[PDB]
Parts: sequence; structure tokens; C-alpha cells
Amino acid sequence: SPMYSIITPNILRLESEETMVLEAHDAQGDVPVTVTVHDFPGKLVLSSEKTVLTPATNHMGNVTFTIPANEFKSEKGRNKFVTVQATFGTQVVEKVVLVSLQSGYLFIQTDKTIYTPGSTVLYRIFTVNHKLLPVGRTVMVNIENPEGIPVKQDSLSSQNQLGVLPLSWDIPELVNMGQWKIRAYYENSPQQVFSTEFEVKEYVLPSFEVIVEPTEKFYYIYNEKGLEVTITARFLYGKKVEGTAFVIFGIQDGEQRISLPESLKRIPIEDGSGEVVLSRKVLLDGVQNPRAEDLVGKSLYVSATVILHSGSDMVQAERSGIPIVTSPYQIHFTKTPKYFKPGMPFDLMVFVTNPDGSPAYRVPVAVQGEDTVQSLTQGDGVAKLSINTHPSQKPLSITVRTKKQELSEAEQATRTMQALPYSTVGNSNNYLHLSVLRTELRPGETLNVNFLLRMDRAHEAKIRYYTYLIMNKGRLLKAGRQVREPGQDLVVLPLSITTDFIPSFRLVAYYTLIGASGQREVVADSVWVDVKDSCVGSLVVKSGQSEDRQPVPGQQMTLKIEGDHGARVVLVAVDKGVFVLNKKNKLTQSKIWDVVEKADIGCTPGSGKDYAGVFSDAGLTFTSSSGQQTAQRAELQCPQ
Amino acid sequence: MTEDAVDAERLKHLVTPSGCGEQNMIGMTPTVIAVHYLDETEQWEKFGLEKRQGALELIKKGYTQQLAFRQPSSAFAAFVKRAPSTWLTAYVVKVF
Ligand SMILES: *[C@@H]1O[C@H](CO)[C@@H](O)[C@H](O)[C@H]1NC(C)=O
Repeated sequence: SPMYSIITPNILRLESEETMVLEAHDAQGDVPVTVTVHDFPGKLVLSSEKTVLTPATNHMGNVTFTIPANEFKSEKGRNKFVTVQATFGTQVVEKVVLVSLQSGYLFIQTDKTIYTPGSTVLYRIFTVNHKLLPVGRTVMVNIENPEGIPVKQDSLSSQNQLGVLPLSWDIPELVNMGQWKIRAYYENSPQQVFSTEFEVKEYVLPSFEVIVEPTEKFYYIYNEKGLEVTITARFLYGKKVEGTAFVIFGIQDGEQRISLPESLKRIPIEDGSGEVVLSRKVLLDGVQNPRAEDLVGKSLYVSATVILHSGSDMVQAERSGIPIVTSPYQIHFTKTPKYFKPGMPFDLMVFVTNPDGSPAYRVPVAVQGEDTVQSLTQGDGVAKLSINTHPSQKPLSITVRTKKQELSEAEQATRTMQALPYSTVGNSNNYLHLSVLRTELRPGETLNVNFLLRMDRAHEAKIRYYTYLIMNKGRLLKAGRQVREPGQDLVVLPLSITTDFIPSFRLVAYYTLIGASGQREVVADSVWVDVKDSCVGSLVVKSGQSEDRQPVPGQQMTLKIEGDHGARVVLVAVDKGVFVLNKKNKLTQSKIWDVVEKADIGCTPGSGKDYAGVFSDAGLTFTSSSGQQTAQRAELQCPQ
Repeated sequence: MTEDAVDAERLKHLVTPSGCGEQNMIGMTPTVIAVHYLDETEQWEKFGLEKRQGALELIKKGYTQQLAFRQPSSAFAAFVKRAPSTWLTAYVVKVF
């Protein structure tokens, strides 16, 4: 009784290439296959892209199609579904999948970050699709007042513009101040909107940047020395500043800011560096709660005002978010799988972070039990830990604690997790572990997964291959077999990681046997791998000259751009005084990758309650003619 | 200014077609009206996405059976030998 399976992304998209991997396990001879998609309910958006399966490919194929968007725009407030009904020879299998309206991203770039009234606004609107490629679509833009009333409306097409839409606006003279907003959204999907904020203010450009970085990015509550903050001031163009600097400290809880009257100090800066300390007596007396412990959680904030001895220019710089904490580390379980397998290593990805949020570097972690295990964090703040598991059904209570030296035991950071066992089909004890290296992988270097297996010797001849899939950015990227000769128990599959795998790929896998009374079963696994976040291509700007540095104003210089052939670059030069005055709402690769990762369908970093759970966690939909099919999804976001 | 429709949580009891023409009508009418109501109210998200295909298959089977049971004069009755019934023909017209 051969099976026929369809594996498709859990939520479909409009006007994009969506892949549906087709397998026919234990099938003899060629089988025609036709895939048709119909609207749900009712009945034919597309019925094209049929295929012929051959044993030359080991009976595996993929059918890619792009569903037209039309019936789709009539109703949007309630989720809409489509039915993917495919016929394998004379056997028909169908599955209802959700369809989203999101079709691409709009990254808005404004040249400056603060404008004065009577000055023109120059901004661009990049148009890219889910795969980060230029697309031709129609956009709408509305520029909002501080109160939120549109002031300008426009419609543009990205056709033949290579995904860049330069635009303009001349700010009216009589306008309200404060944050403005620019909201742009694709014309087909008006319920998803992207935005940026630019500030209209009365300003004249400053002359020098003031940096306040405390010695530690926190304040120990029991430290008797007080907060140690260093104020440094350098001119814009690279010279040291002489002046006098006022500073002040306060306690920032929730949204109310209270200042410390006994804290303002004048600390003259010589050679552009000054240091002031907030004695703990001041901190305790300023607040009305003498209990020092009850002050934890609240954040300090440093407001530094610098004036030159000329007295001609004044600049303000503020560093907030200095958390008052009793422990310098915060242990997170965001990346650790929440489900494990009996009798396998259970790789823990602990994420040791500083109290502010930045990743921690070179900190030893340990497990409270079996203290013989100890590790040390990598560059990105993830420490690989391995805990062997007894073959038992009881939930495993894993607690991890930081064991840094020269830190008192009443001062480390602790955390606890509950991990539940993978549940087989009818207690058959047929699992699959998929061991792998997880590090700051760079594109190009290979990876060796370990298709580890565990099953009784009575059924070691039925399994001869391992199917695997690779999610990335929301669509299947690669899908192939992995042959394994019977009698072999570990299989290493070399994976060629190109630059196309940025930033993460959710490798899955499965096999299929018949056992017990002769009922079909499926066993799956998942792995989340984090790749270093950089371009899929490469671009960098440097200077043509190799001599006679510090160009004088009015002098030609040549800047060299080393970009990929055929590409198009867009340039902008901003005075650094603007960033001194307001450094928020910039654009960089980090935010682009954050936005792309925030839209991934998968919603758990690997493993699951069982095979249906594993597939839904990955963001897939595995249905078969026999009946073993994944659970239905009808919500855009997985539960928090 | 509107009244919320039934959540259809308890409408799960709504039968495979079988029997003669009258029994086939008895089978199809509740299932057909239930699927029509669910389509109108757009509440398939919670009643269960999979059951609609089975409902369509069974109603199509019943429709094909009654198409086979149609008299040569385009008449619907309990039996082909039995005289056609006007009420049965009108009900079949309404169902179609
Ligand atoms: C199916 O996936 C393979 C992966 O190597 C790819 O080469 C092929 O183009 C895909 N099929 C289609 C129709 O795109």
C-alpha cells in the first residue's frame, strides 16, 4: 500500500513561488501526478503544473506555482483558506492551507533623521518580496502629522525602476512639531503597513559629540562604591574638547522619571574626559524607600550637559537604561528546544545576556545536577551544553546556573526549564535524533548533520532513506533524499551551505516504516541553525586616495565602490552633527534581518510533541493518502 | 444592530445518503442545508476544516444516485415504477 505525501508551507502567500514537495514511498513504476488548487469554500484559482514521477529520482518531485491574486481582495478581515487537492494516479489527497495577504517588504530610507520647517524631505521606498528580490508592485504612501492626520497621498509603480522609488516633500512652514510618520503599504494588501519616523524640530547643528558610557553596563545594588560614569567629549572632526560638564542621575521606573536633587555635579573635563560618581548614600536618600532591595528592577539614567570654555555651544547627551540589578547575568531559554528524546543527547542552547540585553561573552555556565558538565559561551552568547537522558517518560527538569569565578555564590544567575519527551506512535519507541553543530556558521563552509536513528533490530531492513527539507525565509529551499544501507546506524549528510542560507534554516527530516500490527507511521525531527547575518551579496565603500589624508573643504576626492555586477547602488552623505542630535531610526543590515526573521512561519527552535507537532513547528503541512496528516492552523501567529 | 448567528458547535450530528429516493432526500437535506449555512456564516475555521470534503463527497454521491433515479420525463419519485409525485419533484427542484 504505497503512500503519496504533499509537503507545503503552512501559510501560503499571494503572487510568489510556492513549492510543494511530492513523494510516493514504496511505489513501483511511473505515476502521473496533478496538483490543483481551489478556493475554500466553493470551486479554480489554478490547476496547472502537473508532473510525472520516475524512479530515476527515487519517486520525489516538486511542483512550484504562483497563485493569482484577485475573490482574494473582496474579504480580508476574516482569514481565507485555499484547498490544495492533488491526484496521484487514481488516489486523491487534499489539504486546506491558510493564505496570508502579506506579499513583500517596504524598507523606507530617509536621508536625515531630523528636519527643520521649510526644508525638503528626500526619502526612498525599497520594494522587495519575501525572498529579498526586487519586485514590480504599486505602493501607497501617506505622511502623517504628529497627531496622525495624513498630509500627502501618492501612488507609484516600481515597474522598470529596479525596486527603488525616490520621492520628495517640502515641509510646510506652519507645521506641528514632534515625531512625524511615513506609512507605506502595498496596494494589494492594505492591512499590512510599514513605517518610519522623522522628527521636525527647531535646531542648529551642534559642534561636538558627547559620549557617556558607564564602566559597567549595570549597577550592583550592594556595591559600596556607587555608579562609575565616564563623560567624554570630542569635536565632530576628531579633536579633543575642553569645557565644563554638568551631569545628573535619576531613577526611571515604568514611565515616570524622578531626578535626584543631591546628584547634579560639575566635573570639568580636561583632554576630553571626566568622571563623576553617584555615591550609594545619594541613591538611597533620593528615593523615599530606604529598602535597597526593593529598588531593584528600576533603571538609572544619566543626563550630561557640556558647555565649552568659549561658552558658544552647548550639547546634551543622555544615556538611559542602566538597570539596577543584583546579578550581572540573565539566562535565557529562547533558543533551546522545549522537547527532547529519551536516550539521546539533549543539546541546550543557553543564551547568557547582560542585564541591558547585549549578549554575554566568555562566561562559564553549568548544570546544577551532574556538576561534572561545564561549558563556556561562544561569540554570540550561546553555550553548547549536552545532557544525556535516561530512557524514561518523566519530564526532565533542567536547571542551569552561571559559575563564574570571583563572584559570590549568592550572586550568580539561575534559571529552570521543563522539557517533555517526544511521544511515539503507540509507544513503539521509534525515534530519530538529528545531531548537528550549531555555531556562528559562515556561508561557504560545509556542515555535517548526523541522521542518528533508534529502533528495534526487528525492523532495521524496512528503512533505506531519510527525507530532509530546509526552510529558509518562508519557503522550501532544498529537498532531497539520503540513502542509507541496511545495517548502518549513523548517516552523515554533507550539506553545502551557500550564501543563500542567510540567516537561519530549519532543517527537518523523516522516514516511514510499517510495524506493530501493520499500520503506517512517521517519525520526524527538526533543527534550527543560526548563520552569521550579512549580505547575500557584498558591498563596501572605501577611498580612492592612499595619501594626503584629511581632505580640505572644496577638494576633489574619489570614492571606490566594490559591488556586485549589474547591481544598483544608492548613495547619501550625512553630516555627523545630525546623528549627534538624533541617532534614532537609521537603516542597517541588522534591522533588515530582524524584520525578515520576525516574519518566519516557524515558531519553535526544533523538535515537538510528535510528528504533527514537529511539522507545524517547522511551518509545514504533511498529509498522506493513508491519513497521517498534520494539525490544522487558522491563525497567523503561534500562541505566545 | 445585528444578531449573532449560531456557532454551530452542537451541529455535528448533521448523515450518509442511503435508501430509496425519499430516504436519500432525508439524508441529503440536513447535511446540504448545514453545509450551506456554514458557507454563508463562514464558521468553518472552528467546526473542522477536514469534514467539508467528506460532506461534499456524500452529497455528490446522493445527487448522482438521484440523477440515476430520475424518470425519463424528468420526474422524481420514490420508485421508478411508482407514479411521480409533484411534491417530490418540487422538493428535488428546490434541492437542486
Ligand atoms: C526541486 O528542488 C530542486 C532542489 O535541488 C531544484 O533543483 C528544482 O529546481 C526544484 N523543482 C522546481 C520545479 O523548481
